[PDB]
Amino acid sequence: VKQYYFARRGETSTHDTSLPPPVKVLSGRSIPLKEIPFEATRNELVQIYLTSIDKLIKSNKLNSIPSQQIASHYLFLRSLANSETDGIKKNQILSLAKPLGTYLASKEPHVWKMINELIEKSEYPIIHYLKNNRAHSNFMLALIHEYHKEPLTKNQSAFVQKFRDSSVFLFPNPIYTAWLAHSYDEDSSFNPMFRERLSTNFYHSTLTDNLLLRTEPKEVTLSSEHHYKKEKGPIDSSFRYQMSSDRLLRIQGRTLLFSTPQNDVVAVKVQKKGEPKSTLEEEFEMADYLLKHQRRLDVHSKLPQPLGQYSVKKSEILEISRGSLDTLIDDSKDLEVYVYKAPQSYFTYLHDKNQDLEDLTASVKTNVHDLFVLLREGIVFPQLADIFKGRYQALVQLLNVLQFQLGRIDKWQKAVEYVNLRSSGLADLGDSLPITSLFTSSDFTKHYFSELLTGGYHPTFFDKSSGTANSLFTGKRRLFGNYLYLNTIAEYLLVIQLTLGSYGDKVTRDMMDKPKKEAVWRELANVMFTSCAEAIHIMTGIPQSRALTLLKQRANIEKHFRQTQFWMTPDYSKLDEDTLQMEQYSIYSGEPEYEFTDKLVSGVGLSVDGVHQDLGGYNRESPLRELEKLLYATVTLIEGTMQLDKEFFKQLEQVEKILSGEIKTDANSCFEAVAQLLDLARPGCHFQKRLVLSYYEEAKLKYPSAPTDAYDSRFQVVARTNAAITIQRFWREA
Amino acid sequence: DQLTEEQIAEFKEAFSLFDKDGDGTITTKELGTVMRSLGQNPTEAELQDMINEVDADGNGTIDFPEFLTMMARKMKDTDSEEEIREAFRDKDGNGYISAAELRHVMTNLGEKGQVNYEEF
Ligand SMILES: [Ca+2]
Repeated sequence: VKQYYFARRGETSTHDTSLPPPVKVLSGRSIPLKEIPFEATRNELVQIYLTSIDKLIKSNKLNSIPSQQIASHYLFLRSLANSETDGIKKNQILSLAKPLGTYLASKEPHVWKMINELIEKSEYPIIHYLKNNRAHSNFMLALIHEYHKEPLTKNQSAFVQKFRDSSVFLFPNPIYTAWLAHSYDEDSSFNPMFRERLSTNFYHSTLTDNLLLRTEPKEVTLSSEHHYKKEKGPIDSSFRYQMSSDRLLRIQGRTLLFSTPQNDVVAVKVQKKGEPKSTLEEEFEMADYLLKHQRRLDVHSKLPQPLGQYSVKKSEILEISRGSLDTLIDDSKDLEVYVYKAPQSYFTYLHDKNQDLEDLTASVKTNVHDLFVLLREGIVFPQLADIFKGRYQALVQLLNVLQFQLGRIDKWQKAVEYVNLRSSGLADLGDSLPITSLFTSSDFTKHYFSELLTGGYHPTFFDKSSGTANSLFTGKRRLFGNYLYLNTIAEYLLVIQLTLGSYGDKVTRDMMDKPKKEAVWRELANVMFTSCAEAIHIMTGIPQSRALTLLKQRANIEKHFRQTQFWMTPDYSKLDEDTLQMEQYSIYSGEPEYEFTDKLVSGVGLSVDGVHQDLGGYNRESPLRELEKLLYATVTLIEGTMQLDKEFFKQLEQVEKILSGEIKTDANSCFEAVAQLLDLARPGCHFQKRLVLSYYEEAKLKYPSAPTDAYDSRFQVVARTNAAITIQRFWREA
Repeated sequence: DQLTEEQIAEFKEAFSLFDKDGDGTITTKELGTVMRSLGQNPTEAELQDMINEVDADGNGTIDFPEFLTMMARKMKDTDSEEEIREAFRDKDGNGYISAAELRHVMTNLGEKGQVNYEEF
């Protein structure tokens, strides 16, 4: 039967609808918060960069400049020239590029041969030239600073201060998106980290921020039959489960668990101290909604059967529960309850030490699957875990100014203690949220993301003349839903991580064999990376096999295994300033050790309350650095792919209009359009390149007597690859 | 299901890439180019299962065995090697079958270059 989603993803003019007035009040005076537009400011810097190329040509200082940075200049010029639509602005760039090409051809003949092999392969050669550490050399700002001998406008200063680290941040939209997608490819050594004068700078969050500010504000529409839109009648609770004290198994929080002859469980969940009746109804109807649609959503969790939602006397409840070891229920005499039937596995949390590694990975794979399948359906779960307004932010550097890294996580094992991920799959689905609530000024986003919705102040943003504070950050009021989306993907995967970390710390303690615990933690790090790749594949359709490879180009599973083992066990607590300083070297191996001045508590580790381990020092960041690299590599693969595919299809429409005669132009500009479309195909995805090969061949029919010498080489590579695939799909014999 | 796993991976990728609203369904006016990116270029692919009016991935996949179990692979296979033969009618350049391209498990020979098909 049918399988599809009740949510449609579109676009909207702005998310800046009925948000807080963009004002910061400081010491009685109210300061308006104004946006520094990203595209206008970036385009200005390119025009400044172009005029500085001219001045460099006119100074005859072309020998005073290393050959590697003339190639970047030249290659970026020829890339910018192909990205520009009209032929006249394309000739100002080519006119600027020609002297740099004449000097290299004459005074640097080897670099000329190498970059010409790049020019023949792609139409944005600079993106392949910067698939390595050359991306850390900001050749454009160097040139501007050297030959634009005039102070930059305040907006231009703000931009470079925020995007110091790489010249890619100045690239026009299609070139930046293509570089960022290909920076994960198999032949790329680029990693967003570089060592300054013995200082190490990480800027992976800058990659995501520079991309998000080029995005259009997303909007999600839920159909009329969606759970949060279709009006259903009342809930029929005409059967009453009859509670007996001998049949009760266990008391889990505010839910009583009863035995049945069929070895499953009848659970009756009682009203919390301050929960209204409608919350337990919503849990009823959501369980009903998921059951009806399990086949259409391919839900893997074993969903409970909702049986009744009705009121009972408090006299009756406390008489039944007088036996076991048991506060969190309402004042007196009449308590609405929610009664449901569920397997026994629905009540074992996913961090239970009593799971073999085999059921653990299968259970995580079930939970990970349904979290993101349900995110596409338009349902988000903001309360998977008490991960604590004081709520933790998975991508904190995109949602605030002045923040730089993931903060400390307090009592981290207690934060997933009652996590809503079980062996059966997802659980406690009543406290959910429509995805449209991340894209609007709901009560959720107003309380938890006030800074992102207001606009952001900082003393260096304040301009004494106009009385306003200006920043790139205020520009995200128009886009804030795009941030909360990626932050939601990230905090799903953070909770998976803490769940795996809880399981790992409980299995490894009361265990002696040192290799048998490094095998467990290495397998958990593999579970965590696989989980990230399954999320990418559910959100983008990239095969999870290739999503894994692109993930491990960016995030190091070896470092992640060792950091998790180090910081989520209490073993480092039995150490001194000298032994751990040399054990921190093994888990970072090129990077600054985790600096902290707290006094450790024995048997626990870092602890503010002395009893439960935290993940990080008091007002310091989290020590799981590869985890934050992994979360950002994941959201950047997801959003970067979506952006690349939009750019791919916007150029596909141009090629089709050139072929059908709807845009009358010559043959060279036709082959330019097709080759440009090849650069926008996903890394490692062949059918996209096969499609572009099909268009190239039809262009050779519309313009039969046109030279293809500039393009035959790159499309023959796609032809030979396509031919090989059909031969290797003939291993119908092992 | 008459289709092995390296095909539904490409089909699910291509279906996902061309469903621009994240629906789970693609319009009739788009699977033409989805078709073109996969290899099959027909003119009228109608009489389909119209119960949903567009198609699911479920409908999309099962339609393809109606199309690739009908594609005689021998003609898809000679041009596959007419492509790698520059002159008419090799063994080392074929060693690139996967030494650069793809799956590189336990290759074979017949050298003495290769000439024509061999299905077995
Ligand atoms: Ca759709």
